[PDB]
Amino acid sequence: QRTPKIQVYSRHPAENGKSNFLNCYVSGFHPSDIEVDLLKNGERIEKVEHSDLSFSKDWSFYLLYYTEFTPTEKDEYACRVNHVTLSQPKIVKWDRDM
Amino acid sequence: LLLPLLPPLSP
Amino acid sequence: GSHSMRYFFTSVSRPGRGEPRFIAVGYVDDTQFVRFDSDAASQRMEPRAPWIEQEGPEYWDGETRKVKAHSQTHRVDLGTLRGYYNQSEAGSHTVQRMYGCDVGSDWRFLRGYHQYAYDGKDYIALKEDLRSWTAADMAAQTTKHKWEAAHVAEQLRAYLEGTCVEWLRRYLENGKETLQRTDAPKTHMTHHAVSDHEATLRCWALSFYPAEITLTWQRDGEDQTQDTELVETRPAGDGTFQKWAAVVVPSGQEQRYTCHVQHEGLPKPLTLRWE
Repeated sequence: QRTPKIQVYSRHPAENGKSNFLNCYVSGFHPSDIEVDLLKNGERIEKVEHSDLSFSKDWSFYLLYYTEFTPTEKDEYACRVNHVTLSQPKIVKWDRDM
Repeated sequence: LLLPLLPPLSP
Repeated sequence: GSHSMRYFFTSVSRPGRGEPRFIAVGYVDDTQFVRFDSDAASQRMEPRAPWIEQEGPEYWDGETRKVKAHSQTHRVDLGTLRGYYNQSEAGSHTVQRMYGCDVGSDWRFLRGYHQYAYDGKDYIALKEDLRSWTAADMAAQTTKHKWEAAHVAEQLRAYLEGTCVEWLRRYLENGKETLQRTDAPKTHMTHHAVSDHEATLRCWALSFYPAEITLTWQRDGEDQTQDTELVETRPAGDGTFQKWAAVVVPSGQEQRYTCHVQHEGLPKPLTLRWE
């Protein structure tokens, strides 16, 4: 019944060549079944972990999906989400300034 | 520490 | 300040095969410290903060036994609720439960609570007096009646005012180096031209704990609420939180605008200004 909200961001301010963590924070959704992938240059990243499912006072769920990565000038990243409330995957490109 | 017992809606 | 211990439970039925997926997480304030996931291999309550590993094997055995008992209660409740709402066996449904207790700054019981939801909607909740129930709908009137007759609130209140706060105080002490440390936000402003005549000022709050924070923009010392883009507070992934607030301003007028940061780790709010 409720669509996921997405924020895609780095744990630390991004500097090319310095290891970091790429985060996709998905929240406000219901029910809990959800598919979240992190993409590098359009391709799914394999070693992605997530937080343990919890929820907010309106009962909507939130999860953090995350992976280690070393940003570079040319590489692009994104977060891809599928949920029953979405007709096809929602994809948000990572912007180092947000 | 969890609640020792969690009653169901209806036993 | 006050502190809370809270447990969050989600169980989701699996109509095609098998029993519900059950996930339990425990928090002290904004710190997760235990979890149980019925899909994991261990079938144990597991630690997620270093200070809970100070507890010996008796704790993990006892919490595993109780958390499995909690899972079975949620499983049977999904069956009860399917009946109360006249729903078929073919659909997947969800129960969510949150209960916990707070201590005040005086380290005494402050409040306790126990809320329950079905399919993402309020179902029943314990009232502030810890002696009565609020039902959201007519199905929950049945539960209110049955839990009244079975004096469910009385055992719950005994835990909330007793064991719950005793173990919260235990955890706060054992984990004091983190649980009772405030991490004030590390704050900075960035400037991004969007044209020759306009720029975005973004006010950043990073690495803070707990998660409660207020970020606001002012122009000439009065609020600039309407024009602010404010993202929801988000986890860094290392146990701290992040937030930012941005405004678009005419180039050359940046000095009129101030960012104001309120956080319990700050003795006084911070004020940031682009020179």
